Amino acid sequence: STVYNINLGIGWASSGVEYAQAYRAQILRRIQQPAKFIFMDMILADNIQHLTENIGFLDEEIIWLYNYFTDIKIAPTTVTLDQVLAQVAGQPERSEKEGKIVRYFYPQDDQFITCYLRQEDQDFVEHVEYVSRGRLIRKDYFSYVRYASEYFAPHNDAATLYQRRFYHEDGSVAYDMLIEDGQEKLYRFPDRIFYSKAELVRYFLQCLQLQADDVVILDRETGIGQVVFEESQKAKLGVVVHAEHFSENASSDDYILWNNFYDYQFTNADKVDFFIVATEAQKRILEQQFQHYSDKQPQIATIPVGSLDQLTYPKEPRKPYSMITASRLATEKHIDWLVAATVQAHAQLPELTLDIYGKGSEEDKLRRRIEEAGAQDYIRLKGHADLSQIYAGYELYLTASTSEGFGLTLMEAVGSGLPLIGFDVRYGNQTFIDDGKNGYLLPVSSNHVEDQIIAAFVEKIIALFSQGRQQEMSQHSYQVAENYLTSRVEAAWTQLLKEVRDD
Amino acid sequence: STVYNINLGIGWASSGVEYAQAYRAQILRRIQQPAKFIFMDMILADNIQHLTENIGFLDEEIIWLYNYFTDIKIAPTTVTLDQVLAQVAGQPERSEKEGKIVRYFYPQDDQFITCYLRQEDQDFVEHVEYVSRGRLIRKDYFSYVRYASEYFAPHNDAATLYQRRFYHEDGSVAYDMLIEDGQEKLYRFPDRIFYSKAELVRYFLQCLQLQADDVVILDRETGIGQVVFEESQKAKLGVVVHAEHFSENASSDDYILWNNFYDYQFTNADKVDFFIVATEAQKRILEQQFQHYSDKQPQIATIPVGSLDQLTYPKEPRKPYSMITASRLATEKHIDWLVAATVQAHAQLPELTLDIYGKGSEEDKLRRRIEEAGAQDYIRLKGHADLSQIYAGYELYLTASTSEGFGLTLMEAVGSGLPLIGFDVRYGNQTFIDDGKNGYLLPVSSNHVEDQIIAAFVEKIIALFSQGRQQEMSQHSYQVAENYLTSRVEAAWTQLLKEVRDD
Amino acid sequence: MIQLFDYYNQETQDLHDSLLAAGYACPTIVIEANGFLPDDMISPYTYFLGDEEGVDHPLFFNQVPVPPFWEITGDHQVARVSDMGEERARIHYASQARGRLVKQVDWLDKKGQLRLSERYNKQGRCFAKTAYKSGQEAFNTTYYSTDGQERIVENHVTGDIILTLDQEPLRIFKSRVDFIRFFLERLDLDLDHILFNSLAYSFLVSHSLTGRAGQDILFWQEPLYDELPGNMQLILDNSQLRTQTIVIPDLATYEKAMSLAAADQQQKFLHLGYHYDFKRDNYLRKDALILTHSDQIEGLDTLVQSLPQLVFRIAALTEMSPKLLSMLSYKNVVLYQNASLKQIEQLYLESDIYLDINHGGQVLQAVRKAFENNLLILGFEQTLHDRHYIAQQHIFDSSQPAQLASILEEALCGVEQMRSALQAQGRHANDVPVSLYQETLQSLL
Amino acid sequence: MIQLFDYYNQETQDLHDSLLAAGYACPTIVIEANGFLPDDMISPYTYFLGDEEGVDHPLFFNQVPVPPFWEITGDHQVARVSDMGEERARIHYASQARGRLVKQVDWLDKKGQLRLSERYNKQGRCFAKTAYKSGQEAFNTTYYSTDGQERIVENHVTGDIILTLDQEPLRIFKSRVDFIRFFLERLDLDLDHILFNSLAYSFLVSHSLTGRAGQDILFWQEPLYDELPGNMQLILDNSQLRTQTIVIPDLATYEKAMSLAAADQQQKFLHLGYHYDFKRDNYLRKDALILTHSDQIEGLDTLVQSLPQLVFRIAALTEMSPKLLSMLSYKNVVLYQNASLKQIEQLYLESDIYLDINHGGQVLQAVRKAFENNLLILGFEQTLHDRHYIAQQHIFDSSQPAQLASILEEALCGVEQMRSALQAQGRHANDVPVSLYQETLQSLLG
Ligand SMILES: O=c1ccn([C@@H]2O[C@H](COP(=O)(O)OP(=O)(O)O)[C@@H](O)[C@H]2O)c(=O)[nH]1
Ligand SMILES: CC(=O)N[C@@H]1[C@@H](O)[C@H](O)[C@@H](CO)O[C@H]1O
Ligand SMILES: [Mg+2]
Ligand SMILES: [Mg+2]
Repeated sequence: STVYNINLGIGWASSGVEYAQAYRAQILRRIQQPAKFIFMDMILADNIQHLTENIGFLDEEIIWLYNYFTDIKIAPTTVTLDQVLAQVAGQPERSEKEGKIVRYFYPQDDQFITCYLRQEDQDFVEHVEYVSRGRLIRKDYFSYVRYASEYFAPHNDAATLYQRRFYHEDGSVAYDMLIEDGQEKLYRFPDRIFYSKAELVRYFLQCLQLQADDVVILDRETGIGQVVFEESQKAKLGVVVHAEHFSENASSDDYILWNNFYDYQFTNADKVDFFIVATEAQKRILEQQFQHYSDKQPQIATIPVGSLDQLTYPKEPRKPYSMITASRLATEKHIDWLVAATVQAHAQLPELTLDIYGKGSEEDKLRRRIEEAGAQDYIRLKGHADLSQIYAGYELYLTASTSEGFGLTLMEAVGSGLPLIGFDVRYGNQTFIDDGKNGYLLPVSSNHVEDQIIAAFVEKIIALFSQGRQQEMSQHSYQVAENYLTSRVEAAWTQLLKEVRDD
Repeated sequence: STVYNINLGIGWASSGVEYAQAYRAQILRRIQQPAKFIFMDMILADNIQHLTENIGFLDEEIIWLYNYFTDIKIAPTTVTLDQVLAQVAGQPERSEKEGKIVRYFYPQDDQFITCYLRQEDQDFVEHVEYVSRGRLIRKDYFSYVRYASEYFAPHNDAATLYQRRFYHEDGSVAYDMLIEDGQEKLYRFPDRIFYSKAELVRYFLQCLQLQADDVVILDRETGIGQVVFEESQKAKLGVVVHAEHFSENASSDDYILWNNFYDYQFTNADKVDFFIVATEAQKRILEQQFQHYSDKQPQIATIPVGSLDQLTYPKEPRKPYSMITASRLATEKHIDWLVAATVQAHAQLPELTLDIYGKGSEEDKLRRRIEEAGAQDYIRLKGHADLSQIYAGYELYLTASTSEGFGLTLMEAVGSGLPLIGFDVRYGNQTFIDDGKNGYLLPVSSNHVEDQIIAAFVEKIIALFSQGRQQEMSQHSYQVAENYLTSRVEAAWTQLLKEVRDD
Repeated sequence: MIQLFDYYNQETQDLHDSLLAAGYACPTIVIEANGFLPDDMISPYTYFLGDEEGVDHPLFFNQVPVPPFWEITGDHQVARVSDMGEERARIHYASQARGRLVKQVDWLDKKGQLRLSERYNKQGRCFAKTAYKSGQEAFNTTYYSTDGQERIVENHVTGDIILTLDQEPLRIFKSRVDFIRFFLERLDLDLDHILFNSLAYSFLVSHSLTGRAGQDILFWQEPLYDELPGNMQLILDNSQLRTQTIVIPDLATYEKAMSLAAADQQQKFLHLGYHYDFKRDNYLRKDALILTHSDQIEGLDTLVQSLPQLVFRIAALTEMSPKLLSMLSYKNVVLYQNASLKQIEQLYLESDIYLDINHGGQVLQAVRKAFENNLLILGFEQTLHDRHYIAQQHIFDSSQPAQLASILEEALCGVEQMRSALQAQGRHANDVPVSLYQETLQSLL
Repeated sequence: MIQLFDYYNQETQDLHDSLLAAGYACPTIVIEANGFLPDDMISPYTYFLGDEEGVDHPLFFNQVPVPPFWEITGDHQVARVSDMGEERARIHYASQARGRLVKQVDWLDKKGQLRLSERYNKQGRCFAKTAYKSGQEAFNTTYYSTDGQERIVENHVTGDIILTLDQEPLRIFKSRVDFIRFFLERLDLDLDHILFNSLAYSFLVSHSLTGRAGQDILFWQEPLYDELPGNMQLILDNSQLRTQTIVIPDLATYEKAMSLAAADQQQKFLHLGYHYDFKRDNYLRKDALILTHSDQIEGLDTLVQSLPQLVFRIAALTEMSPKLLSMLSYKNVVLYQNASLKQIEQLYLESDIYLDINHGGQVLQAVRKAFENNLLILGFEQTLHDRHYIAQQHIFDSSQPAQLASILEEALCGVEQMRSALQAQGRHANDVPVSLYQETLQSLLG
């Protein structure tokens, strides 16, 4: 019995789906629950391993689709340039280094090797480009043995990729594929032939030999979800949902629109055993919506994205009259409005310094406006640091969130006990704050009405600072953070494991 | 459980493959084991049912592929002439008839009906066609109600079938199929759609919901062979080889050229749980050919494909010097040479009869033969009729067929005790004749040159009529008929069934 | 008196709209097969089926019956169905306020060829399947029950319409026309004067019935060019025909049509417009509104700089593209992301000006509601149909007179200066008071 | 001291044999990718794969590996595989006389267009995959080890080659010819003299070797029309080149050859023939044969009544048409049907006479198997291919008078008659004694 996890792709710069899924592994490790995480998209430019390592994945929880047929095991790059030159015939003259780009020359004949380094200092080579007469011909990828290759050919004097071949530990061919118009049109095993990459996944799922004792979890429906459902009804199937599942401004009491990433699963939900949402408010609002529009009643369980080992308790100076927040300074964050929350409040509230911890673009819209406004030195501006500690050395966390289906910025913000302020919006901003205890909520007109809340933000802040609830509700912030400790998440994740396998 | 039997199609005159099922049916009716006989072919020219009952089947034993989907279940045509003309607006005055055809006329708007009667003297209507202005726009088929309809249209001044349809008892649409040039293409069910008749049978078998000990029996591979195998491995599968199973001519010791009818099964035999033939002579040849060539050892039984309820004695006077023949009446049977042996036997022994019972290829160039040749009324080409006691009333039997796997027409002859004259070849000929008693076998040069074979035919004909052997080798034919009898035929079956259900 | 229109149109709907205002209440039949007809009307194809009259619950895009697991895809202007992503079926949408309602649902084969079409009504019965032959031509049409039975089969080659009703004998019609003539007699409908919008089948019903008493009227919403349709010449000379008189609305289309006719010919026509009732007057706001699907608008910026004074309201039901977000730097640019039908009729009320410069195509007939609320409907060339409501005085090309586009509106300051530009468009759509319909047809009762 | 043959066809093998009887056994190289090679000869592609030598066991059409339950079909002309009855794989039978032996298996896409091609050897497993791009254009061909470790990868577009041998450094060639030279340096063959039948790459390796010690000979076969190829007159206006002499076995070409370019070239045009191996003598029986893939055979209805003395054996293992069975009522004629691949030669054993009046394709290379067995060949303008081995005197009119062919054939009732009549047909194809090869080829190293 096992638990399989499915997603499209991964890279250095990743999104909230993977790290939520990455964390999901660590929990399932302490469950004694064997877990495999299946990745689909074609991953070449860097090795598949190096991106599993840096998101934290264990190499033996990693089943790569296009690796599964090769008896090679998922591996980091051990291959040098000296190991490469041993497989090549002749001796090089010129050796250029432009970077990770290392180009050996054999002008004796017309052949030369451009070589690609993992890191410019290291001896480590990921892929090789062999070239004859300036025309690229073969390309080769390495983990601990050449596990893949590509074969090119000029088209309009432009090197164009055609077929790609995956090898075994002994160098023999596992299978090959044909690429027309950047698309994968045919796969050939010794025993099989495949015309649809869609139908290729079906082969993967019948090779894994899923018993009923197993469990399947789907993250992105894109590219898979049809065949996944069809091959998954032997075992137990479930679909996780991150961010928002619908658009309310497009939906009336008569009809309901789901998100394009969630529309298939929800419509066919009766085949899926269970659904997973970020918050409880999402579990309820969705559950409310389901039984109305179409009468079908799947079961829904609540699980968080991240968690907390320990409630973070200060003995540091608890600096009264201060603010703090963490985001990337993105136009969605609508933090250009949070600037007047500081500059209009300062006249009533003395000596309050908010702290900026984030990095994105259109950021110089934020550094340009702070100075021309009356108070330019009131608030620091800083890109990033290690956040998990500092929180307790400030007072209230401020959130301009339009909507966030969950966040761990606030999950770790109740770790150090800070009181929070956010709009009443789905979901996380709505599930960590009850307007009576630990913070204030700001229902928004359906509009962006700038000056409407420009003071209404300033309004609620002075209620914390003047006075008496300043720490009273902040101690209540540990009572709400209590329920989300990494101990109780491990409880719901195993209890859910029997909330499926039992019947 | 149940025993499902897969056969493509049927006529009135249908082959001995089709008769085997009919005999096989009454066998299972007395073993307390239910069964079903599936028919895939398009059956329109007459009603499916009159063909079923004709050969001995019971209506509730037949599953017609294009039927079972609906609620209307197989039955004779109960619809009167008056019932249809009541369904039309206005009334006729002028009415034609010829053959099985009736044509009513309502030519105020130019429209009329071509009706098709099951048989002449009766008023029951199989087909009903509608023609307005001179083009055929609809055609309705009947049993006790309207069980399907065809629609048409002109193309190049020709009647052209584009779409068909099937109906329920309430006159509700089950499915309609589209026709592009004599080949079905698409099927519109409310819940499904299909582009190939192969993948329609896949749906038929799928909905049959076969259990562990169910049995699927293949007679004819053609066009459905693949779809039979994939969807039957849930249950136990078997294939019965009716004709000769290879070509000894183009076969070396290295290579065996099989028979196209059975090839897909032999190559893939492993998937099939058992095989069936009739003469154990055929078994040991094939099963030995089987392992020496492809080295596969499937379980192969021996069962006769038609039996004797009891061996028949013709009470009424034994008709003198009579001959009789029956078969598909085709090129293979070599009926030509029998006509050549008699007119010269008409010489030394006049008056001696011969009867030809069958419907098929080149019946005409036989009837073109006797008119000019020396038999005026000396031979009877009577078509295909019920021979139940008819063999018994004739003195001797003749088969010029070159090869027969069983050759039931003489199996029913040895139940009349009749002597036999034919070639010495596998299988049914080297089973049902031991030259010492009963009939005579002829070795044959591998060639067809007229003078050689026909003259040697009557060589042993006249040693019988004159005289002394026609009395007591009629009893030895009886004493070898004792070998294959229902008591034994029923015997081999019942055990073989659970012999497979053992596992 | 009955109304017989071949096809339901924004043409026809405002035509049957205006007739009620003159007190002429006649019943309405449509020769077209549509199922979204508002509650006033019926069609010979839709009447006998038994679809419950008055109900509205059209099928949502993701409810179309599909095989197991077969995936239904997303919605902007179209929906699609696939088996393993291989394209199988297209869901063509309806035309209505809420989007993503089923009008047509088509299937295919593995080759992408056309084959079946199953139409839906505003209820959503699978009430008509439709079959197509080799060349992707037509074949026939089965109009179904709500129980699944047969009613009508129109064989599109010969035209022969097979009508098998409940409990009744089977009839066969030589063409679509006799079907119409049949359907009328059973409903017992008074024919003394008759109105129809199409030279097509709507017209042939008269030439059959020329003997029955009374006189008939033909209406022309379709444009002409050079010569008349051959059937129009027949209306001129023949008299005993039930139809003695033709009608054209458009101030342009009327005289260019009568240009081709002799002195004898002209006296058989009458010219007159329609009556649009507007939910409110003008009130000369300075505000403007634009509705797109994606980016972007030609000369959108060059206009923003050519006017400071009033707001530019641009909106979308799709999460907007950054090109549109960049324009928000300026105070007169206001966007609406993923906007709501609630937010919609607010923006129509807050603005007096509509601008059709948006690339792509129309938004739920935004142009029509721009004319209904008496805004100033205008734009360049490369616009969004319908051009039905805009004049030449108010139109331009390729953002070239984008400066005098401004001055044209700036020329409206005087309370009644706008009204001089208004009722220039007000006569281009041929808006005329019902006092006019009454004076013309009081002779024609 | 090498035989370098560009392509394999029966028109080659006749050179291998004539030199064999003339006593030239030297190493033999074949450029082509063939897997059925008679083991006397090797090819640069097949050498390094690692299958065995002396094993002839092809695959039967039904054996070719296929996905689960997928249905195989073959008709004895071709074979096909169908998932749900829909065409997926084409299977082409070997050049071999034996039916239903697998040479190449082509797979088609969901739309029916060609994509992959998996070639088969004479040893019975797939040794190469070929890939195609778009419009059924040739892309590459991968060659496999026995285990399937990549060995040869050729890119048909540029011409480059990849050689990864077993536990061996990777060399990358540039042209097909550069690879050939690498294969003569890997075996260390005697390159003293080289023999080649074409102006293709085989000829080009002679042009690449121009400096090397030796002299080379071209045996030119393929037929010529109105001008000598530019790569041919290249040896005629140049001297240095390894190839100094052109040998033409067919005289019809050798006569036209000296008939174009004037002056000296007639020195390096020599003339030879092919000393065959005849499989048996004639024996002058009254029994004859015609092989027919297509009913009917013109002029036939005449000749049966013309010489009742004799017997016509005509057959197809195909089903016989009913129009030709009407002729059976003339009882001098027996018809054979559905013949064993050893029972076709039953007629070639008991027939001394073959007549090409057939209207359709030559089956099984019918004219040639008669020549090797000395069956006297007689026919019309409607004869078949190959018309190489038939003397003009025995060729006659198309449906036009057919009994000149009779009383002239009838003229062979004596032993001296047939012997003299055969030699005309014998030297049509330029059969020569092994003596003439010794003389003409003694001039080079022996
Ligand atoms: O006049 C006839 C001739 C045929 N048969 C039946 O058709 C079968 C013919 O089978 P046979 O094996 O002799 O012919 P084949 O199977 O080769 O078509 C026999 O069993 C008969 O029962 C019959 O009932 N009446
Ligand atoms: C010519 C021939 O082989 N005919 C056989 C027949 O002998 C046998 O009785 C029947 C049932 O198995 O199957 C037929 O194919
Ligand atoms: Mg499917
Ligand atoms: Mg399959």
